Amino acid sequence: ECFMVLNPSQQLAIAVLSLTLGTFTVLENLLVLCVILHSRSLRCRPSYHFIGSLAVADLLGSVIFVYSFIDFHVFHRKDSRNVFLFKLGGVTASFTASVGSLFLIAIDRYISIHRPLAYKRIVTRPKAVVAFCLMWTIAIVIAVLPLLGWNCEKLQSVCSDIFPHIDKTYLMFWIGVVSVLLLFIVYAYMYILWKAHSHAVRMIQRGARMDIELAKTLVLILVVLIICWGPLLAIMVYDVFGKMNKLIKTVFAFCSMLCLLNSTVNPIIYALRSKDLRHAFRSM
Amino acid sequence: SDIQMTQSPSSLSASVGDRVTITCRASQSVSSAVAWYQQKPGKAPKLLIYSASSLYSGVPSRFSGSRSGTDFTLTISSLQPEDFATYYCQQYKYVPVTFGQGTKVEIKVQLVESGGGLVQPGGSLRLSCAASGFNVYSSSIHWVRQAPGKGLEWVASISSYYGYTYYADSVKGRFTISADTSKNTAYLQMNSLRAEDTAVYYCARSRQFWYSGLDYWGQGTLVTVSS
Amino acid sequence: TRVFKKASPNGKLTVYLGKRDFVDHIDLVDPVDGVVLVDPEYLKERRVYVTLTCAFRYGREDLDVLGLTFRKDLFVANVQSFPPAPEDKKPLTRLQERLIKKLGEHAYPFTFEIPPNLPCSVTLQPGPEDTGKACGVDYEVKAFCAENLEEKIHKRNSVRLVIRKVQYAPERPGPQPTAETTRQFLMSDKPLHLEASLDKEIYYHGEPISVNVHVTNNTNKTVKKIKISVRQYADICLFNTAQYKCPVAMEEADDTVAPSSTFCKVYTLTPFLANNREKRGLALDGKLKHEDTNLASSTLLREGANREILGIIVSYKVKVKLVVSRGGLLGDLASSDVAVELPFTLMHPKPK
Amino acid sequence: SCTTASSSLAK
Ligand SMILES: CC(C)(CCCCCCN=C=S)c1cc(O)c2c(c1)OC(C)(C)[C@@H]1CC[C@@H](CO)C[C@@H]21
Repeated sequence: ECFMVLNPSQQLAIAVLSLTLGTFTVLENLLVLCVILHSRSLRCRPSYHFIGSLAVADLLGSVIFVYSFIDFHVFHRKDSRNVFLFKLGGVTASFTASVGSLFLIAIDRYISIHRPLAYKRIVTRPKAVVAFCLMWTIAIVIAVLPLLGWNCEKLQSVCSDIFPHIDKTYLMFWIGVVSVLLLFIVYAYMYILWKAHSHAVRMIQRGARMDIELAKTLVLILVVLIICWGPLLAIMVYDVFGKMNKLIKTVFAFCSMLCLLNSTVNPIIYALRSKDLRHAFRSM
Repeated sequence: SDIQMTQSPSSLSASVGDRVTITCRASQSVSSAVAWYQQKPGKAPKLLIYSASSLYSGVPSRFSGSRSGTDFTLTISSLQPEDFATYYCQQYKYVPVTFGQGTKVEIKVQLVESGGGLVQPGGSLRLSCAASGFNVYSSSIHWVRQAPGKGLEWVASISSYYGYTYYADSVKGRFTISADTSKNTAYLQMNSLRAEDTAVYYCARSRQFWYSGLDYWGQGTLVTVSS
Repeated sequence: TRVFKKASPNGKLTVYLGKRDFVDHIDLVDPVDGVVLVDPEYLKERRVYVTLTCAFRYGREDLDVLGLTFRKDLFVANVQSFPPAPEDKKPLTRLQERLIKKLGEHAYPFTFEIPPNLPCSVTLQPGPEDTGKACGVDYEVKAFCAENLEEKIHKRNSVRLVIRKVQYAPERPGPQPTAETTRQFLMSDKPLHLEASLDKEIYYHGEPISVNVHVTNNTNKTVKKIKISVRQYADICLFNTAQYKCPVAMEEADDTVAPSSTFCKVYTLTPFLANNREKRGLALDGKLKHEDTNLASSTLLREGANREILGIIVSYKVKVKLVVSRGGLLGDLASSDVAVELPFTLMHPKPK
Repeated sequence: SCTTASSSLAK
């Protein structure tokens, strides 16, 4: 009683997109990481430390995601309990850690734009290190406990058609932990844009120009935010509904590589807009 | 470096009611940051001319002063019995403050100070002057020597608003100065007094913002050392 | 009477100014008057340009320039000096005329009239780790050789002088600043009334601040602690407008007010920069060089349009804060506070 | 670079 995956050239075609995109993103993250490690001048201020944490988080799970694609999506050759359960745990941990690092960077820049003088006092190397470590420990535990804890097979529960041996309870836990942080991030950006435009009106009122410049990246980064997490979460939440369409399964497989599209686009939109990073890449 | 300032003549005799002038020279350019002081014998000195030109409020208009390059001169219109004294001149454009030897002319809102007496070699002493009517954060407090028969020499400076204290070269580490802002008092602790440093010590007040000389002058106390 | 001077390392371009300090009243600001002296035999066709530049530089901008913000520049005015091209405007100045007659020929003057709406000079307190080229709003008079295609040669030999605009006291004492409040906690029928005042309105730097505090507490609730402090908050407006709440003077009073009782006394807190050395981002008066200067003098505005002034505005306000004590889960765990704030202006007096 | 100096002026 399983579900088959098989196509001579069609699986090749559906792979092509994910393969190319993953190769591009792993190359881009490697280029960013080698530049980061090349110069110690990046060690000054903790923002790019957390950016590098995000970069390594994205890089670590890209390979796992592409390997899972080329393994599951040929015959599902891998069959041992661990080789699939803990591997999917690892890739899920990678994606969750990446989005959590986004949340950390977002809250850092939010409080810097909200408390510019108090940002330096609040954000110190020991405090930042502690918060960083405890974020990733949350990532590790939220990865490991479902594997060592609840399951429709480990305990009496209902099994998932989307993923093999994970109970819906953490299909809700993960969606909640990502959704709360996503909503907070979008709200922070919306507040930033609202403040920018609400002062743009005041320059003309008292007696614009900066609001458009800030929006030029804000609108696009929100577009990425929605256009990637929104679709996958929205498709996932149809699992609670008793629709159960295998055509919807195929569409979900289609959007599975949209996650790696996220892992590809996020570094670009987070690296290009950095003047420090751009001229560093021009030089080194 | 250190600015050496030489005053001429050493002494002068002038009749009553006539013109008189006293000159001085500065080794290095000081740029109008010089002050002229008057000193009746026994009594503490008082300020005459600040900013190299202006007359401190209350001084008679019969006094005047002018500058040229580094040669700075003071002019008195007439000599009255209130005039004969010793006149001094000091520069403050760079720390340390250095006074001149001075000239002895002959015809032919307060402060308290205490803590003086006899010292033994290697001993310590507490000079203390308390401020009345002028604040400790709005005024800097300075301590200055007067060895018997020779001109004043700057000793120490305390500025509470800025948190910095300055000491004279010959007395590095020898003593310590500190201000009690609660009681609005200034304490200066000689420790291990030498045999050379024998003088009567005077503490004076200056405006912490826009320094304009040592306006209110403390009476001071005499101290001596014997073995 | 002596006159400042700043010469180019080349030695051709020298600039003379009467005073380096300019005061701005409400009605009008003192003009920036100066002269420039050269030897035009050295340059057959290069011109002489003198400019007044106002800049709101850094102020933690560079921490966000790499993606978010940028460093802006305020009012900038230019004048040519080598040719008397207009030849019609020549109000001249007594100082200018005297100094020109002193120098003689080849001394060409210049006059700038600052627009009043511009702000006063102020420098943000530099953190010891930054140890850079300072920050804040600065004014500068800077002169170039001009009238050429390439600007590389004269850039090194151009001259620049720092000038900072300051405001002095208005010598006119106003109405006594008083803050009165009555607090009902919605738990008791007996309120607490807090009335605080200052001794006078405009204070001089270094003069102790005396606060008259009166508390009448009609309910059984007491006060555990009396919190007394002033913050130096500056509105960095036409910007993120992140008005920073940084205290400068601290006063702890553990005195307690009994139920249905009165407490009546005077506290003395003095603000000074020696204790706030470790602080960062604090506004302070105009800086000429790395040499230090006192706390930022409060900037006063005209009550007309009251438009959002470009640049930094600093205003001083001192709080009195009563904290009550609630014992939850046995002792402590109180989380209530009632505070009022008294505004005042702190600035130097006019020298005579 | 150089440095700021000053000079005279007859009154
Ligand atoms: C993380 C996420 C978004 C949802 C899981 C989180 C929900 C709670 C349960 N927790 C856990 S762990 C997710 C989405 C996926 O599309 C896939 C995922 C995981 O796993 C791999 C990479 C093993 C699949 C390989 C085969 C793909 C078919 O084309 C589907 C791939």
